[PDB]
Amino acid sequence: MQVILLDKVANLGSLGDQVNVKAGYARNFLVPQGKAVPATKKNIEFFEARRAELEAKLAEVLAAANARAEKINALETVTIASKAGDEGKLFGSIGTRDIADAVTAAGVEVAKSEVRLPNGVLRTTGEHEVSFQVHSEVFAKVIVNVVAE
Amino acid sequence: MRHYEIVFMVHPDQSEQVPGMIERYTAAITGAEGKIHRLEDWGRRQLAYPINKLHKAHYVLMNVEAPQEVIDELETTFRFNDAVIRSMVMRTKHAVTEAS
Amino acid sequence: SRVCQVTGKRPVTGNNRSHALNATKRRFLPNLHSHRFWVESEKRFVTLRVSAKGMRVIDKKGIDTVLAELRARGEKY
Amino acid sequence: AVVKCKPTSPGRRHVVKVVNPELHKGKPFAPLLEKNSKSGGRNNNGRITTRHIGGGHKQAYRIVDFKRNKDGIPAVVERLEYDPNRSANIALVLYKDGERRYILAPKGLKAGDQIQSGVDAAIKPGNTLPMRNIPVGSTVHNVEMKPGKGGQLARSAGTYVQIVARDGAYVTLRLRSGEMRKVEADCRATLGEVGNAEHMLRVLGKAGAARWRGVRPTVRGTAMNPVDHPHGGGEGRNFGKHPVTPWGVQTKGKKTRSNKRTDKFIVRRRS
RNA sequence: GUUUAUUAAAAACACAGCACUGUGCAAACACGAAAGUGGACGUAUACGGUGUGACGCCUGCCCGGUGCCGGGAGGUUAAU
Repeated sequence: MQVILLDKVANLGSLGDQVNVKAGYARNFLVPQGKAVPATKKNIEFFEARRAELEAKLAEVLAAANARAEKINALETVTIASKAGDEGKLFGSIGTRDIADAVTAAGVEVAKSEVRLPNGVLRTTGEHEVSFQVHSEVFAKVIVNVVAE
Repeated sequence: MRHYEIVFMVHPDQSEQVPGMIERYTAAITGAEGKIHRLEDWGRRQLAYPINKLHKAHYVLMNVEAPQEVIDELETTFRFNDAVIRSMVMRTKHAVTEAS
Repeated sequence: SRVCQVTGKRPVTGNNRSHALNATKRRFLPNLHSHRFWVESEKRFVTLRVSAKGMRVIDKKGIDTVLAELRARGEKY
Repeated sequence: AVVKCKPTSPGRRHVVKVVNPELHKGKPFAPLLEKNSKSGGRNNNGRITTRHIGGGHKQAYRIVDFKRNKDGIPAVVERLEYDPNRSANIALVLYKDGERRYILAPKGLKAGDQIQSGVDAAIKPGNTLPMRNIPVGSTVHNVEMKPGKGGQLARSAGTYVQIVARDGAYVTLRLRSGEMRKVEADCRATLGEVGNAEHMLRVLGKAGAARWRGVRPTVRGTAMNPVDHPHGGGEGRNFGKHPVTPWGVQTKGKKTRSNKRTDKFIVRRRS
């Protein structure tokens, strides 16, 4: 494919490459997410002066703004005080919804889709490490303290 | 009421949660209108053979006078729990004292 | 029916000629697939049951040109 | 109990009736009944598809609550009713908030027992709860295939499923036929065995118990014609062929299980 | 009980019972180019097909050929 790239792909993308990829990767991942634009004799002219000169640094400062959005919450901890069972065995498993609402109500205003859970649905009541996908390289180290009630 | 000598083993990170279970069990004892006799926690020590691995389990003796309905409910709370592994209830034989 | 939206492909009839040249009428069916396209001119999802050759044509052309051809032919998108 | 009838006439000699004396003798709860129109084995095209059914006594559909969407609510079992579309009995249960619902009646259930539902349900039989608070090794029934489906497994009379393994978010179950299969741990199940376990002991006595139930007499392949069946023909009880279906598919041993979508869930096949 | 309406009412068909086989649900199978239905608003004490035909005594041998199932070591093997 002659598809020019826009985002910093961690495998082959380095902001302006013409690396040959398959059509299923470009049509289903790169185009609908805004990661890359198919270049056929006019998008090359669009990327030549209007995109690589101004909008690449705009994407870089939007990545810096995502880093600042990570740097909004300086505490980087969430104390969940939901209702629990008798001596452990928590009542309801907390998914990404309640964690996203607790971080959004006080701290980072990131959406639910960037929230990732390394240790499952967090059935064990205690200290847990939760990372956020605010950026493709820099990750979060949120310390969630599940407290039994 | 009959004297029932309860011995049960607990897993270690849930043996950190043993005194709350002791408070719940003595609340059931207070509901049984019986007096507790042996609050001697034997403690966390080494097992003799692999019983559902991560060794050195927690021994607790109870030795309380109780009726039959309360001990049936307290045995169903034993068998239906992942924390209580190997509980047992023994005879009366004029229930006993120190130097275990 | 099995009509491609972009290229207009439709099933035709042919012969299933064996080793003894036995003419048996059968039907040639196109490789139709219902794929969901992201449209940037409309910024939305468009579900189209198209052929894979039509998918290669859309891989060549722009999606706005394909939707303009569907608007010119009066097709629903 | 299981009462064998006396041979008062030719036909009552082999009648063995499964008489449950605890069933309610009366009309069921009317807002939980709807119509159940008979089909006779015919599709929308009007041709027969599932043969050898038709006729028999009428029946009305009972809306049996499968999902048990109420959570944290006590439930007092009002009475036991006989569902004609099932093999086991159903239970009319009066909830705490005043809503009467039909559920599947387990084995250890009488008039006056108290059950509940939710994740805070106990291990007493009759309670419906998901498969993440159940101790591994017990007996469950009314097993959902997907979270929120309602229940597909272990709902005939006497059928029970025993929990074998718990691998993370997967529950490996041994089914009634003996097929090890993995399901989702978020699916719900009702504890205990399904009641009316003597229902297999009825041997129906006569042809009439087959006729008024909906079981039509089956014609053998040897009695048929070569144009009607692949078997048949010959000048007097000639078989001379291999056992096949009437549509040319081999029977008496042929694996037709071919979907290739749920083969990951199946661990060990039926033996 | 049913059957060749209009030469055969029977030992024929069928029957509850018994055995084999398949099927873990969007099940098998069937109608339908397909959608969609029956099965079933049932789900392994259920359904479909096959063989036999209450009940008592029972059902002995053989995998050579054919049919079915399993295993892929090896030979052969089209389409690309």
